[PDB]
Amino acid sequence: QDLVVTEDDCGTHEGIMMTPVIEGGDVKEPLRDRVLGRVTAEDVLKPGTADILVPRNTLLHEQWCDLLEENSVDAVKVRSVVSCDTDFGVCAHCYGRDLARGHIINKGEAIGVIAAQSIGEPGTQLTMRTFHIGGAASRAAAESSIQVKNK
Amino acid sequence: MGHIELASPTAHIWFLKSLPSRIGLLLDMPLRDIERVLYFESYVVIEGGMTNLERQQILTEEQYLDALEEFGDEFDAKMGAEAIQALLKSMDLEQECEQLREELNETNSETKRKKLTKRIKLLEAFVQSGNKPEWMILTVLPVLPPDLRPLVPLDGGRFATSDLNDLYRRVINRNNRLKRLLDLAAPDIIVRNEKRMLQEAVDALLDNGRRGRAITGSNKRPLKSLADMIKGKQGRFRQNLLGKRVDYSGR
Amino acid sequence: SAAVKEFFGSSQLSQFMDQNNPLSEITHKRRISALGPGGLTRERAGFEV
Amino acid sequence: YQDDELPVYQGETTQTLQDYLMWQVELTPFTDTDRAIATSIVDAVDDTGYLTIQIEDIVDSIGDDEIGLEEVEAVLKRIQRFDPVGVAAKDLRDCLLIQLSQFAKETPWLEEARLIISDHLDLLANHDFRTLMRVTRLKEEVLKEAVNLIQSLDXXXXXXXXXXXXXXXXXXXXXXXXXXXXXXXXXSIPRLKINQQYAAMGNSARNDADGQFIRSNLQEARWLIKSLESANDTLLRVSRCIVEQQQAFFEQGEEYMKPMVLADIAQAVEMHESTISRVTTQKYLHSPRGIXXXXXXXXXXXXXXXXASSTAIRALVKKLIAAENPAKPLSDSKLTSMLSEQGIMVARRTVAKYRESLSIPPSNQR
Amino acid sequence: HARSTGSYSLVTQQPLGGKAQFGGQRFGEMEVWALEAYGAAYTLQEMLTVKSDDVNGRTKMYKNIVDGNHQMEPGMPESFNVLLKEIRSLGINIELED
Amino acid sequence: ARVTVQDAVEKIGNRFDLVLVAARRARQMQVGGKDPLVPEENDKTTVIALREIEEGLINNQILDVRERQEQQEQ
Amino acid sequence: REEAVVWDILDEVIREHPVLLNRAPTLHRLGIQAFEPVLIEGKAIQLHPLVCAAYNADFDGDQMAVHVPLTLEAQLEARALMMSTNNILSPANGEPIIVPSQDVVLGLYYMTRDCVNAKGEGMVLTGPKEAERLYRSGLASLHARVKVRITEYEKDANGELVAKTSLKDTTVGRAILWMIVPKGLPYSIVNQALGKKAISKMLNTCYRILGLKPTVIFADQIMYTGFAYAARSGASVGIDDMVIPEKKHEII
Amino acid sequence: GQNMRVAFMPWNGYNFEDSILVSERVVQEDRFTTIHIQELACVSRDTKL
Amino acid sequence: LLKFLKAQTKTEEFDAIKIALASPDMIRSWSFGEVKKPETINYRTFKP
Amino acid sequence: RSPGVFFDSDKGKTHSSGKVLYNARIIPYRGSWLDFEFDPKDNLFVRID
Amino acid sequence: GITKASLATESFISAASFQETTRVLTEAAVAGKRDELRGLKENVIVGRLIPAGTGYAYHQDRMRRRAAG
DNA sequence: TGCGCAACAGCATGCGCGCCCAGGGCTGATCGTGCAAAAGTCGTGCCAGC
DNA sequence: GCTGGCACGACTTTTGCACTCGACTAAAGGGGCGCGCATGCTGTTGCGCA
RNA sequence: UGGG
Repeated sequence: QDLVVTEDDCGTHEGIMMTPVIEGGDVKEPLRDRVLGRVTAEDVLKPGTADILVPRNTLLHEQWCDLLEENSVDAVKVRSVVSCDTDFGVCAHCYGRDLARGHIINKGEAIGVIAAQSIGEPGTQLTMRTFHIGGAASRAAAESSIQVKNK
Repeated sequence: MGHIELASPTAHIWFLKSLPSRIGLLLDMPLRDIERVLYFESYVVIEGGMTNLERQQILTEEQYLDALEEFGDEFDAKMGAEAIQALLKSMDLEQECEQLREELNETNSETKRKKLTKRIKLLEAFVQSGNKPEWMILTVLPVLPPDLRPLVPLDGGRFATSDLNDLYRRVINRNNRLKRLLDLAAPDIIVRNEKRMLQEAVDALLDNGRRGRAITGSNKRPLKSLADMIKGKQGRFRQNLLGKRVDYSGR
Repeated sequence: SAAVKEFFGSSQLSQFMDQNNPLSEITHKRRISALGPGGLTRERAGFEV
Repeated sequence: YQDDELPVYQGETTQTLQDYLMWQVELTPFTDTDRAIATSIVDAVDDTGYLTIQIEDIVDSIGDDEIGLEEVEAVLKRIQRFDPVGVAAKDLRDCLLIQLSQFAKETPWLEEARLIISDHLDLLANHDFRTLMRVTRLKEEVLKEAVNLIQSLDXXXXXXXXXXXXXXXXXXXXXXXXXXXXXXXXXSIPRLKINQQYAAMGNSARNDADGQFIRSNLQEARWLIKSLESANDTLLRVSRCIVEQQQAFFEQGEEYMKPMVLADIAQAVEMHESTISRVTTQKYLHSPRGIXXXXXXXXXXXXXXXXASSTAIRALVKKLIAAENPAKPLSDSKLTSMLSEQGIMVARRTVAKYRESLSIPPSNQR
Repeated sequence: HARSTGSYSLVTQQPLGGKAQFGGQRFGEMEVWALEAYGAAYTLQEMLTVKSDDVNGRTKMYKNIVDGNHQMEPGMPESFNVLLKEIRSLGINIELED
Repeated sequence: ARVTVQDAVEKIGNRFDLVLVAARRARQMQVGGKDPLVPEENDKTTVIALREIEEGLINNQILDVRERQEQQEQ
Repeated sequence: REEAVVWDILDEVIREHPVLLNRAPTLHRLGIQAFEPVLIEGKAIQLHPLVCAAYNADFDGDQMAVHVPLTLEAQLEARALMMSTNNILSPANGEPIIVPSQDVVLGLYYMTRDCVNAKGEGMVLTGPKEAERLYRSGLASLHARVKVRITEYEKDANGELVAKTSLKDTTVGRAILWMIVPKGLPYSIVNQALGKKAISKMLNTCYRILGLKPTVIFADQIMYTGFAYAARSGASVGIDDMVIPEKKHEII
Repeated sequence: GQNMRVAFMPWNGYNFEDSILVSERVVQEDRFTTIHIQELACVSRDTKL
Repeated sequence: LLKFLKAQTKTEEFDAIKIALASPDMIRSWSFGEVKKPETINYRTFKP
Repeated sequence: RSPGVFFDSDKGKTHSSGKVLYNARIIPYRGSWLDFEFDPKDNLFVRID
Repeated sequence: GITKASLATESFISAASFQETTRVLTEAAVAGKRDELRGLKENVIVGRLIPAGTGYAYHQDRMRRRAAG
């Protein structure tokens, strides 16, 4: 609860790498929903060298994120919280897009109540321990062969 | 507010149990030792610069009589709760502070720092706090205002008494017994028993849980003490901190 | 008279009968409860059982 | 659904509501000093709300520094209307004058008679009209609707009250008569004290600590049990012994009462007077008559050798003056002589005061 | 039910919870959490103090509503004072600063 | 009545401050000694304040010029 | 004494005065909101159906909690924040909420469909109206693969919308459904099966493009037409409704 | 309980989730009407006066 | 001696609540009197 | 539960080392209950009330 | 890991109702901590305005007086 | 080499555990002389008024 | 000359420091503290200087 | 005992 989110722009270059999860054969989450939002860190580069898509920080939405989906770039460097380093709060540009209203966050946000409670609203409908399903009851898989869905 | 005057010291049960204590390790003795010896029994000899026994010596009544015949003068031991007041009264804060500072500077280990670190930070923060060590034990005990313990007499049951009200008449009753029996010039066994009964009375008044857990005759139950009567559930939740019923609600 | 009148008068196995419908009376008279003097109170001992 | 021990909790009794006039003034649009003056007025309001102290005493007690009586007077008349049809103002006239102002403001023969009756001659017309009918100029029964309208006019206040404290005796001590003997059997007897000691005894071995606690938990508890059970048994035995001594010593069924020196009843058990007289203060007695173990211990020498104190005399004196005065004797000395004919040696001088006392109409009945 | 103004308890100066005897229902902790999630200070501020624990906020607030002023004028809760005294009974000292 | 406030906030975007500005204007019109610059729908002065903010002629600077002007003229 | 004038003055009081609603086990913040009351005759409270999904409750007769804001600034904090018309997107997923369900999905799903033959097949008429046939007689709701001329709107121009019309193949229910769609929404969104996945992203894009008010009143019109024509559908369930496969037995 | 003639459909969206709609005929026929009985007590006691 | 209100002066500005141990002298500074008897209220007198 | 002898395996999870512990409880109708238990030390132990 | 997080806060009034009150009141009573009333729950308990949202404005203004006297 | 020092393993004890909403019945307290001093009550006599 | 109000006087009642007194008593009473987890006391095991 |  203690985050007041007071300062607007801390002006730091630190960020976190953003890549798709790509777990196993079937990807769990695409790159669009992960890149969409927050604020771009440093720059991004198309496969053509010496070509910058965005001027340092930008507000990612359907236009810009769709332009990123139109290219082959697989990863985006994005600044976020715990990289803000600001004192007695969180910078407004470091944590962007609280959602709800479709514009940027302004001073006085609710922050960690929307955190927490946003996460705490689920958990009632969960199945908790999913043990004993073990599929067909066989132990792991004996075949070490590797296949592919596409080429 | 109001208050009461004991005429005898107590252990202030709100301390020394209370999660790892600020008392036992402050005097550098095992907690169980002080817990058993602080009232009504053992010796707890203090000072004794010319005596061969240690200042912290825990020696039982056997070595206490052995100290009466063998040692005599220069050996001063208080079997009551006043031994902590004198021994802690003679405690030097600065000499122990710099002594533990130089001891932690010269020698250090994996188990050394934790023992040293808790003690040194506690003593430094205690000196910078401004409070006196002897104030842990209470000479005067204040009483709750009358309205915070409403009787609420009922026509069926005449005057109703709260469960926590009887603690005051009990501690004042045993206190008047100890004071009336004190100046009477009686044997030491009876006055030691009185110090133990008053100790259990005050300790039961401040903290109901653990110890004697005194039970009512009619309604049984642990009843409630100041520790459980803070607010509600012994949180802030029930009568405060969004526990208020406001007005103009639903249904 | 105080023992038997106290047991029939006040107890956790002796309560008011539900007067609504005869079936609530019949299923109220026929019931099984793990509670009682030996008892299983609540909260505790509640999983496999 | 009984919830074990039940709520049994402090509960924070919500009743209060002795006087709401403070909450009434809190909503009055005063300026500055009118609020303080109003608080000074409402503090002097009696529980009955009829005649409250003196108007001059208020102003003298305000610490005026100017602020003349013309203001506080308008505050009086101002609050009296916002009051439940009225409060205070005393004089006994202002109550009925304000009650009739805003009530109706019309009917046959309301204000025409009400102004003169309320202004003057009221107390003269309270007993009976008679010649006053010639003073008011009214003819025969024209005033019947007027006085009849005043009857419904009515203590002015005491409408809210909300005093749940009815103060009941309940049980206490009881006595019974049977088989030719009206002897109390101490018909209370909760047995809780007896039961608790028996029940608490079970409790001492129930600590289940493993600490034994023989030194403090066991001996102290036992001592407390002996201390409370012995005290309750001694108090019940003393109350039963005094109830039997007063029972046997005097008989209620028999006409009249016998005076008992505090000493005779104290000399029966050979106990000091203070100990028993203190036990007879708050302890009552319930038999099949009336509704106190204090009025049955009245002591008096009756000022005569032939016979009983004053209770017998007082009841008898009211039973005498009850039916008497076929004409209009309005006489106390004649009752003292008739009482002296029985050998009671009544003074007949202080007799009237005793007779007059406790709601007796005498001697004002003349 | 729809309680407006009922009787008040002698302790903590709070209304009651029961119907017929006019309970004020309940306003809990998660509701304060939600009102903090909206970021409304005054909407919760009136419900924490004036509508519940303020003795003078009752009469003065109601007087301002009858006149149509609609002024808050917050006040100090009594339950916090109850906690104060309950701590003062213990050997622990707590005091306000000027 | 104004169902959507997004215009009046779209004037000067906060969505927190409209409560304070429309609150002060709501005190100016609510208490007394002032008149609305927009014709009334019979609605309460609250929606009048919201539509005055939606008109663009009431803001923090305007209230400062009116407050300092009426305070300096007296 | 509840005089008749007190009811009129009370009507003057309740008109724009907001009243906030909350449920007993509030988890997220949308569990408590602020709404405008309108007096109704009855002992219960009528709640908007689409907002019910935000409370995650159902109607078995559940009770509720109601609070009345006092003073002034509280009314501005209720009107500027807790109005459900003010905030739609929930601050968790980003996917919109209050999105219609239950009967609306049957009205829009039964609305959009086509079939072979039936009544009228295809025809040549002028749209978008097409209200002179189905709404009277001569055609069917989900029948015909009806070609009609329709005018679109394009927002690619800055600050201005350009109109474009053309003839397209569609169904009666879809062409009637296009009447509700304001302005610059593309026409390819209304031709689909509408499995609630179409209304989810349809209201999502509508809010993210045209803004708050047009998707609020647009979703409202979707509600009214959804329960209206959902009631026009008249579906039912029965014993013959369920069919057991003939092979199943053998497999067992 | 009492039998009724059930029809299964939505009617102008008035049925939502588990709710139900009733005709006025059920009200006019007096069906689904109950009677309650409440006990009132007043005590007269002998006080100190 | 007139126009005095103790409710208006009961509200003051306060910030940064502190917690500290108590001393017997400061406890006596709060002491308005002493209770010398365990008894509470008399049943016959109905007064403390 | 009826009074008598109960042989219980306790589920064999106590010290986490995966050792089975078989205990038993003789419970009369009234009076003190008698219990026999095994510790991981492989020695017999008795718990009385 | 959130088990010591609320217990290690620099304000003794907050989180005291979240966990055991004994150790918090003993360590705070001996240490002499000052709360400064910078937490949300503390302003909710005391009754002062919340330093967030619409209140964050007001609490900002008074803030510039703090260091300025 | 054996004793000496330090570390690790086992046993005990303490703290905890969702919200809201409604009805019904009762339920610890008080000990108990003697002596002395104070206050109240009751009775008688005197004065005042009719 | 008679009636009613008031004054004086006892004796009669009200009141305040004081201690008293030891019981005893065995039966009853609770059991299963659902649980999990973290922190501290101690005893035994392993490893080094000399 | 019962309702979400």
